[PDB]
Amino acid sequence: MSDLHIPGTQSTPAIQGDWQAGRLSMQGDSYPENSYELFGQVIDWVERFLADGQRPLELDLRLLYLNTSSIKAMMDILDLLEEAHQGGRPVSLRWHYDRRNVAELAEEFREDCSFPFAIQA
Repeated sequence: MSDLHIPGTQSTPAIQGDWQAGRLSMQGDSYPENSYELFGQVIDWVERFLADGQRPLELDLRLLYLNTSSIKAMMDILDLLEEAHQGGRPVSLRWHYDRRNVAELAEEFREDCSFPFAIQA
């Protein structure tokens, strides 16, 4: 029932799981030593949201740099959305990027998802 609220730092992104709205948001860089210490709780929150109802879940991402381990973590998150989508769950995603920076990783992630995935400049 509670929200997920991880304050951002230099090396880890600010993360907001809004439970009432069904929004999961992430902002900043991710290069922690231990990505699953950071992301495990985010993965559980998504599972709990998905187990609970039929309510839509949307991701709104403003991520910049992602280390190897955080890529694997994000894909584990995408996999849960994919599997929920396959079962008829409304899931959507928006990947925001500044174009003075082309968004090749996001396209690689988009290629692995059947649900709506927008890459926005």
